Amino acid sequence: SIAQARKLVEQLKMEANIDRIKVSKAAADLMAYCEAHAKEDPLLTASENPFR
Amino acid sequence: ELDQLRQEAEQLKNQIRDARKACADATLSQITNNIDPVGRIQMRTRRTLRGHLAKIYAMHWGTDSRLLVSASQDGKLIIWDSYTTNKVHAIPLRSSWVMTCAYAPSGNYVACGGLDNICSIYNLKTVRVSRELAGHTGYLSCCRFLDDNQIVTSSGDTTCALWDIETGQQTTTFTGHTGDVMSLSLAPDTRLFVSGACDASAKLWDVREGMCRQTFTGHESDINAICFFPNGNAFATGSDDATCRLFDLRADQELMTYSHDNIICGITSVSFSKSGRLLLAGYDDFNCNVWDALKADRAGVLAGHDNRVSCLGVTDDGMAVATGSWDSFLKIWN
Amino acid sequence: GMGIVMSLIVLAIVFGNVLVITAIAKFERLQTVTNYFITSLACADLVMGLAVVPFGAAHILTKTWTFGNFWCEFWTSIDVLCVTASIETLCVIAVDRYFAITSPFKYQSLLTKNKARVIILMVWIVSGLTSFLPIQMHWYRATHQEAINCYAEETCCDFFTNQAYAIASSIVSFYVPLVIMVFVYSRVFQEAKRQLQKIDKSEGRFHEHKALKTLGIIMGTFTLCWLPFFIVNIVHVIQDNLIRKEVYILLNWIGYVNSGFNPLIYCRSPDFRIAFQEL
Amino acid sequence: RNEEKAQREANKKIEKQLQKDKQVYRATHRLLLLGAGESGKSTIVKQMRILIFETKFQVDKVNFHMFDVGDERRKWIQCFNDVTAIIFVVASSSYNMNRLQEALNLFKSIWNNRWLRTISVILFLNKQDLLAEKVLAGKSKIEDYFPEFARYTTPETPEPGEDPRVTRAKYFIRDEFLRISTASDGRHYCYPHFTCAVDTENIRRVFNDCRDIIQRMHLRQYELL
Ligand SMILES: Nc1nc2c(ncn2[C@@H]2O[C@H](COP(=O)(O)OP(=O)(O)OP(=O)(O)O)[C@@H](O)[C@H]2O)c(=O)[nH]1
Ligand SMILES: CN[C@@H]1CCc2c(ccc(O)c2O)[C@H]1O
Repeated sequence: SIAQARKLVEQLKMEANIDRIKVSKAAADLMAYCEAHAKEDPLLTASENPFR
Repeated sequence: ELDQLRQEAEQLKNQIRDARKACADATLSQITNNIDPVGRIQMRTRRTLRGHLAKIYAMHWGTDSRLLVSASQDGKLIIWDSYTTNKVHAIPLRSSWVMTCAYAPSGNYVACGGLDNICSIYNLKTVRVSRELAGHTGYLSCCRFLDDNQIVTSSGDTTCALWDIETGQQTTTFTGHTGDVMSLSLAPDTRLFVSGACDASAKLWDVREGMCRQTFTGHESDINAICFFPNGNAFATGSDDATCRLFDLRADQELMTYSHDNIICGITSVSFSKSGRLLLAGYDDFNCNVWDALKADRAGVLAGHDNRVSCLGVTDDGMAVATGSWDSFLKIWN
Repeated sequence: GMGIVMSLIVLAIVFGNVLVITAIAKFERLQTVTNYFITSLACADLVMGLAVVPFGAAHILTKTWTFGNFWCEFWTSIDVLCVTASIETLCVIAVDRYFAITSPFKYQSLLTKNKARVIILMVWIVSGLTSFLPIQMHWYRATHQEAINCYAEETCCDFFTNQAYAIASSIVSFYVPLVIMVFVYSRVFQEAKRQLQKIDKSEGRFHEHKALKTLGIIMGTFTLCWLPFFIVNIVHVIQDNLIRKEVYILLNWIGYVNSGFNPLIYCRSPDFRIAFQEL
Repeated sequence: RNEEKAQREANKKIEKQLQKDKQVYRATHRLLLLGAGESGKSTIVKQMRILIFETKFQVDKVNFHMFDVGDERRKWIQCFNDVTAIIFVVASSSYNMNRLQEALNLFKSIWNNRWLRTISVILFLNKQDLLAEKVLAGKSKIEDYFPEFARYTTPETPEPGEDPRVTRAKYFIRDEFLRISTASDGRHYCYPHFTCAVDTENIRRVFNDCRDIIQRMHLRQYELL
């Protein structure tokens, strides 16, 4: 399967060339999102329960 | 020439690892250390659904947060009503083996597939078979309605395809996996989707382009379930090693692992909450557990099932969570 | 002295029965068509232990009945009903086991959750027909001087019975549900012995007391508990001045002891062990 | 207010249908047919067709249902943990074409599966006449392929007319499977058989064993065996 190897070789180069950022920024964004949308989670935090 | 080409790929595989390690500025545990814990969480069952003759393999909440569908080995699809715990429909199946089900966003179609290499689509508001999709050479594992006219599904022949309901012919085929494909999830904008194969690897696909973009290989065993973060830039996977890992699309690398020394059982379902703070995961220990997304601290146990849990889902409005077990029982937690 | 023993017996009778009853209700898995007979037996045994044992112990301790004649007649009727209903349930269980073992392909069709309720109602009605109708009415009344003398007095009411009732009640309660048990268990033992021989011939080159132990325990406990009483019952009525009253009371009380052994025999499954530990 | 009444009526109809279907679901028995390649399962089934691909057959007013197995590793086998029995078909005469060793490995893998702990196996040893033809006046010998055949002796029910050699070969082949079946429980057993593809008596072979399996399960349930 020389061809199978060729297909594998091309994909890695495409995977290799991409733009990436530091994990600190992503962690900060996730924490900010969780903090901002933490006031609208009925499971996490009693106006009505439809099941009541 | 195959050997030398394989060696070049190994050098490329190395080139990435170095790039991935270069961006590891700080672990997520270090960043989130002073965050106050969510505290103990207690949940009690509110409804119990009876009427299924055999074990339950899959379910899918409706878009209105009221109706849901379930599948069992008896060859019957039942559409429930959570508010009044009464049944609405009962659809017999030609094949007695089923492994997945789905509910349309418009609330008009319900699809299911199983051991037979056929995906069947039913028309709720007309109940008879509307179309049958064929072409897969392996058993189906999951299927999600991308829209009201096209469906994306994954089979056991290491391929994923996008179908057209009106025509009945494949549009795009995704290849690259080595082991069987077990589950998938869709992004909110229906532009990208991820899949978890049996070769301990999850990939990110492009629906329009039809070509793979990224690959993650943190796990070392089979992957049974996958979920997707509400923000749209993260996802979590569950494997047979009692470990849950939260990956990231932009950084391209793992950010935390969820594991405990007292569990050696596999994981069958993973789902998020509305805010993404809680990561609910199912186990083979006849119960369920609740993790913390940003602290990896257990904060609740959801027990009450006499057999293994195989289904899990959270409503769009985040009002309740439902579990399916092999004991032919459905429960509603809140 | 004997009060402590009576209290311990009452506690042992009550605790096991209530524990068994609570467990079946608590767990859906425990509930089964074959478990309806067990819980019916547990309910009957609980009623017997909470009705006849304490009053009988009090009467034998104080040696003087301090209640009315109607109350002790009702007590006797309740005792007869419970004793009669505590054996036919065992017979029904044996028949169910026979059908399950010797008819594997037709077990599901023959037994249904709807038929179990019908059988339980029928057996309870049969037990109550011979325990309330002939005793609330005066068909069982004797004729000799001592019997009527005690009947007239409001302080004594002992069991004096005539030949017809003493024979009919014994035949209905004990002797009939015994031959069925013998035949059923003989057939089950034969089938078990046959199945074991086939395994030995196939795997003998590479490589039966359990059935005897189980059948021996099951038959022996019941036979030893309830055999002598239902013999002296006929004996002292055929001929008088042969069986002392104290011997009769002692044998009857020994028969009551069988109450505390049914949970220890018919609830030994691992599922019951898992259920009991949780509660 | 009529919506609640309509929903209740629909629920009552659905429960009535489910109660009707419960009896027919409980009556039938499910079997799984699983055999290696070139074994001859097609000859066994269609010849027994007179009465995934599914077949329904009836024996003495008993409903039987059988499923075939339409690769290297099986993850779909988890769904078959509630079947009554598993039918295994292997070619006995293919000891030199090794295929027999692969069949032994497959049987060992199936026996020790986590989800098939309490599932019995019915063994059909197919192609009986080809094995006899090979062994009689045959240059090929089992000794070269199987070294353990040298120190094997005949176990003291032969049909008439068969040379000691065919009996020794058949019983050696059966023992190679019985060893794997026996050492690893008493919760489940194996039922060896000798069946030519044309055999018309194979249908009764299943019914008799299913009955034995159910009887043994019931006996072990009440702690009598
Ligand atoms: N003499 C003899 N020939 C047999 C026997 N079983 C099968 N054959 C022959 O060998 C052929 C191969 O078996 P088939 O029934 O075609 O099935 P298969 O080729 O094994 O294919 P699968 O069933 O899918 O494994 C048959 O069609 C017969 O001609 C047997 O027991 N004896
Ligand atoms: C008061 N004790 C009674 C007296 C006679 C009797 C008993 C039980 C079953 C019968 O068939 C009887 O005739 C005893 O429990």
